[PDB]
Amino acid sequence: KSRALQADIVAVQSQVVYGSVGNSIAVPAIKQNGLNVFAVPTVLLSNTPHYDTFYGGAIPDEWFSGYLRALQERDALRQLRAVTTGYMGTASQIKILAEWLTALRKDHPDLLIMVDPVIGDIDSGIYVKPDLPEAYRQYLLPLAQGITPNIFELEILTGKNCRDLDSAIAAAKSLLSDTLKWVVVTSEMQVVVVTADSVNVISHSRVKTDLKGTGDLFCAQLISGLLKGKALTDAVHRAGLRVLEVMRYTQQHESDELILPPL
Amino acid sequence: NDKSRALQADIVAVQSQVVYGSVGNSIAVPAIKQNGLNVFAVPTVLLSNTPHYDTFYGGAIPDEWFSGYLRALQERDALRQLRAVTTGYMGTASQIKILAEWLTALRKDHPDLLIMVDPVIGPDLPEAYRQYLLPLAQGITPNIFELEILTGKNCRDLDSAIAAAKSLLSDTLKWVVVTSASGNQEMQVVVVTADSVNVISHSRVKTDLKGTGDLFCAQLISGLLKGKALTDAVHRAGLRVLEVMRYTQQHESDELILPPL
Ligand SMILES: Cc1ncc(CO)c(C=O)c1O
Ligand SMILES: Cc1ncc(CO)c(C=O)c1O
Repeated sequence: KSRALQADIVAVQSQVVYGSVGNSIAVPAIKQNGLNVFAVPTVLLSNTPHYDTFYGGAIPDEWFSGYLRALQERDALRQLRAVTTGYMGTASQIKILAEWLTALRKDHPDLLIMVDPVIGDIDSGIYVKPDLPEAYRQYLLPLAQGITPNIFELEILTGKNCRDLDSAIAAAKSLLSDTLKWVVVTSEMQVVVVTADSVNVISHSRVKTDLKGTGDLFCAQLISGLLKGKALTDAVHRAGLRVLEVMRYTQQHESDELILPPL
Repeated sequence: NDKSRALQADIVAVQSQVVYGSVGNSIAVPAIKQNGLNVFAVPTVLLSNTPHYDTFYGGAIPDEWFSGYLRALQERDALRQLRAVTTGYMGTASQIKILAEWLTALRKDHPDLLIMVDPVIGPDLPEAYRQYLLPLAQGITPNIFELEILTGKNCRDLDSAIAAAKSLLSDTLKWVVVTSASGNQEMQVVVVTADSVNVISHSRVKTDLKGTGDLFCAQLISGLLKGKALTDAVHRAGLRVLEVMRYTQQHESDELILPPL
């Protein structure tokens, strides 16, 4: 009874008509690892707000709710192996998103969910809808099987520890459970992998640049190796090396926007 | 002029975009991309899938968004390499006015800009094109139903339809590619440039697969920015559409599926 398109992933996040970020850099990343995917956009702008202008807004909680729901009526989740979340637009979309996911596993009990808590940074955090960090903790976390937060996106989520690598691992540890299997804490110059029992600390050297999307690149390359048979740490180390690569090529290319080189 | 450290592209395709599916940019951008051509696609509507299904969600982009989007590309300075711009299924009519305006602007720094326009019609849509868009296109691809309403003329033969195309050429509008499916169905196409008339035909399969045109166009343009002579290009892109459909036929897909280049 299957003749409708099918896909591995159902990545839900930001989409730009200009710039490398959100599904506008992740989908191409995915496709390269030989994988099908569906991009359900949360917001739909012109460019990145951090630019100088930027137009467009967020997809309404009635359209965006239809999209996901559509992928189920169309029956294209026959080969679904994962769902990933990125830049959100409203804590209501996040609630919506959850309800959808929650119904999912009852058919895809082996579903992989991967959330990226897009909320803060060093300059200043919560540079997003203030309501998002609550929606994250109350709704979209009790499902994640492995999240990729950073030192500050982790402080907000746990209401816990700070700048001590240990304090961090602790806080991460306090997050694991039956559903959450792992956690990739960042601050990418130092990346700690905290498994349900074990700890790995990968570390490379990052260059200076205001390019946005690496997070989306990284995460993308991460679900790729994981949905391809790579071990956790092994997988991470690759999605991370890849992003350092990607960044060189655009610096070499002299372009304030990411550029997906070959495979 | 100093180098532009921003993203660039040859086309600025403008039409629909479906989360699930193969219509509009959702199939254009890929088709384009295959011929090794960069492109900025500007949405017009954002629907779950195409309306011709049991169910579909979404609507049409806010004028303001739809505008800022356009204005954007420029404030970002990512058009130095542009050469074309192609319309597609439009949500409103105001959009066209705006899309026009913008074009009007662009057309001042890019005198060699080829504007292709598909009269995706089948309420107010007629006029907006007549008044705002039509007067700008350097080429268009309406079918019989589309050429009839866009000229207000009727035409059930070569001469008739032809004269119509002729009755739309000018100092800006250069050619007029018309198409029809006679029925199963045939491809029946006619290339009505001002100084000549070509008519290419093909035998096509029987399907409910949409997007063939968006693709065809998507391809047509590509082959055109590659210095391929019109008529020649028109054929190829026609051929392309069939090839891809066969490919999809085999895989038995209810949506289109791009093979290799
Ligand atoms: C459009 C868009 N996409 C993705 C991100 C996060 O990388 C941001 C962060 O501000 C954004 O604005
Ligand atoms: C949304 C949408 N976009 C484009 C087309 C024509 O390719 C159709 C044809 O029905 C459509 O419904």
